[PDB]
Amino acid sequence: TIIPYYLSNLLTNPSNPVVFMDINLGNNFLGKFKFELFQNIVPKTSENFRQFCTGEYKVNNLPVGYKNTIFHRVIKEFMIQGGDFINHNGSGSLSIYGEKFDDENFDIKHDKEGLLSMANSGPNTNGCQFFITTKKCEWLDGKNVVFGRIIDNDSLLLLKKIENVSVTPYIYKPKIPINVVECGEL
Repeated sequence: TIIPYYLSNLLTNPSNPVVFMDINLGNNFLGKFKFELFQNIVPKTSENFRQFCTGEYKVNNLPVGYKNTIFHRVIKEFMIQGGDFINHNGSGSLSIYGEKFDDENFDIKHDKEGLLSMANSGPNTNGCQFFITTKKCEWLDGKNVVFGRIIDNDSLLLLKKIENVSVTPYIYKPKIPINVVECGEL
């Protein structure tokens, strides 16, 4: 059919929210992540993520979000994670429900690549850090909550590019910083 696909035609659930993050390798553009948040099934956490993308929050009545953040952990063949606007090293934690919150559920499976999941430190530790599966990691079904997914093949290529960035041997931190310059909602 000769026709531009609308934002909905790319989602699994047309009524679902869509955000994005602009990625720059060090200082140069790399691509744009287009994530579909699962508000339908995971409305509690789903909102927590969207909130940080657009900048709907305050820390001492100030603006808080995923902007100017980075991906502090890139593990090839496994996943990339970041979104620690608090410390920027993988320590900070916060949410639109305090500084942590319960695991809404584990209905969604880490069956494929490109899934957004909540990086926690034990059960019910969902904070502001998220990770994007780069390969299916079933064994996480029950430990982490899948609350989103990339929607197009361009977000998939960017994910692969990042996954390959050279990192520091044991900590897995990218040598040439991978930062989220801009982000919001589509």
